[PDB]
Amino acid sequence: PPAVLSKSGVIYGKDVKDLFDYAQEKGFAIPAINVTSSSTVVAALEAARDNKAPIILQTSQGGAAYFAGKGVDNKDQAASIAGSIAAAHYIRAIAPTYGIPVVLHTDHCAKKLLPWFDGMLKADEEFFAKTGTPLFSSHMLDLSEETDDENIATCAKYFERMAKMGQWLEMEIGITGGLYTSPETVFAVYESLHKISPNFSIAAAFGNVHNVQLRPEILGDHQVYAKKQIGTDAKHPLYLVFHGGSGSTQEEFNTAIKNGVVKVNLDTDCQYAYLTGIRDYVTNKIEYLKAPVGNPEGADKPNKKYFDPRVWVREGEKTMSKRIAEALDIFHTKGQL
Amino acid sequence: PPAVLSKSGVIYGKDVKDLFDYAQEKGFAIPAINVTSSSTVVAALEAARDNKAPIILQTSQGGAAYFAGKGVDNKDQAASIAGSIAAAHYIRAIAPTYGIPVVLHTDHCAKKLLPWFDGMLKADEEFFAKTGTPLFSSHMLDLSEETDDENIATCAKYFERMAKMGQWLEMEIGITGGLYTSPETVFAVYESLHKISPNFSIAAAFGNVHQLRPEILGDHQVYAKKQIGTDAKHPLYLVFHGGSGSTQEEFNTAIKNGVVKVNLDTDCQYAYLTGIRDYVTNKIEYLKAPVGNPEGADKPNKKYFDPRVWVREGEKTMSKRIAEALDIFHTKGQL
Ligand SMILES: O=C[C@H](O)COP(=O)(O)O
Ligand SMILES: [Zn+2]
Ligand SMILES: [Zn+2]
Repeated sequence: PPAVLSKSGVIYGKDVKDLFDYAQEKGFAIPAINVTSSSTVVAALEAARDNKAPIILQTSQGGAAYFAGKGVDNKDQAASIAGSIAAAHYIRAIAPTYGIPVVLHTDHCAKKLLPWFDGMLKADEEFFAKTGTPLFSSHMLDLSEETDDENIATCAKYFERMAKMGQWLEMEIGITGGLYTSPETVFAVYESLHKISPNFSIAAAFGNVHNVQLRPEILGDHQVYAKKQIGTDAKHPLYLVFHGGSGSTQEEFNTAIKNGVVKVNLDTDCQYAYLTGIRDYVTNKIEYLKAPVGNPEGADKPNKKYFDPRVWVREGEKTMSKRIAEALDIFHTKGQL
Repeated sequence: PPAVLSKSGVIYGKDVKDLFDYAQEKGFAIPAINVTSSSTVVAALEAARDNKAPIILQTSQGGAAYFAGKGVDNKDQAASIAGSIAAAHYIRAIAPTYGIPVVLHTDHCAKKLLPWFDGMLKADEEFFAKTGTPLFSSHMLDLSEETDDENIATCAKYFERMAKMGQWLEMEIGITGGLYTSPETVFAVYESLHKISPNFSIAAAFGNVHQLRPEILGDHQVYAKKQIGTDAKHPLYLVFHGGSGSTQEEFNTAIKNGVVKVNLDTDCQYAYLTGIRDYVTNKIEYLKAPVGNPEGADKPNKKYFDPRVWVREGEKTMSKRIAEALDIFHTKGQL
């Protein structure tokens, strides 16, 4: 067990790596939950603390923009940069309060959206200039719609800006430049990035879209390739990330983790869960009228105790946390702290 | 006009004062909203911007705790401290990009709740130690239930720790002694606090339990003029608590007498509910995950159940209601 398992709050640099290394070692993966509000942040932080598990909390470009407010325009990425950095502050401030270690990350960033990645890494650098630590734990680039050789050229240039602050980077690659992704194209990315820093993870195409069936076994192939191309004893010389894995079998997850996946993304199954408990507050339908709670007093009995947001929102957090709990069990992440 | 009405973000020290002076000068009160989540902060921060008016975002003891989480133990004020600091930072970071000047306040803190006020203050001064600004812009102390002597004294003791960081202090005073609140007892507050720093606000008891006699605020003002001899018809910064529900002309009489912030909570809580409750209308496309209307049970609810769509409805309704109230307070359009 490294330092991280006993840490509290968001984590950075080597610590991130330790965690992932640990993850591979004991054979669990860590859920990365998308968050859109302080409330949803809480929901997940609480789940992780209640289940003695570390957690990755990420914000997508939309998510980030929501942290900002849906009323700020995004014509130049302003909303996601503002939002993203405010979320990073809030997350940083509260995370320590739960007993666990947290990885603050950002989801899918394509070429089209590179401005956002600029803004965020702008802050990272100046935060590092003040604290000795970046704002976010990691960041992601999704340039899989471009060409493999371009794709890693943009990851490279970025990843050497990033390595100055020991930041982690995750990049996704698919079947385009020069079906599923070849053990070779994976090794190509590791070959061009590992020279810089070891703080990188890969999202490969393997029958998981975000006709084409899921083949987690391919991830094993990616490992046995680099293993041989480096001549290491290391079973898992790659840090692998599972996108769109929602609703798969338990043994699909198994083969993916045993094949060294350390991070599964959860997003829309949490969204539904969040709504689920707040929606069940349609059971206080007539109590959702301003001053008159029909049940006991027609129009002369106040219902501030029914419509206080800290009663019904909380009901939604509870059901979101519960579904995150299910996931911490499934990925063997529960009880590793 | 001073520097404040140009700036964007959260304000501190002298700039908080400048703001309040203008308030009483041009005859408007700035709405103090109680937020409980990034979401509600948005509603407030946006309705302010859209109406080209500044705003006060406040956090109550229970709302602060809600910003940390209802699952974090609060026996020791733990949850209210952490939540406050985290909300502080969030509002700090996001407020800029909304283009308004914002005062970062904490609501009613009673005697038994002083541990909370302690923790915030520690953080405050430790922030000041790194930035030459505190974390929070302003703070509140509700000690009304105590005897008025012990009220003013305890406000003093904290005020001076607080004045070292140019921080503002609001205090509540009632009918406890040591019926409405006397001009004298309010002046006693002034006489005791102006000795440390002029950065202090007063909520006084005038038939607003938590019927209305707003004219009494004036008496508090006339009186104090006498007792210091100054031209100024507004020697005091007064706060209107329990405002949700009074007539427009009550609010008007209250501004006359020099109130510069009107606390709003429960009408926003309902305003925020409204739009989300009105998603009792799409309940058949939000009861499953797949079962849509326009097809048996093989469709995508994802764009209906996404919280980004349905909490935005609520923030909108709350934003509207914040709008109404910043109009009636004649604060809409001072930028
Ligand atoms: O701080 C004072 C409270 O916010 C009063 O407002 P309310 O009348 O909305 O409860
Ligand atoms: Zn992807
Ligand atoms: Zn009060």
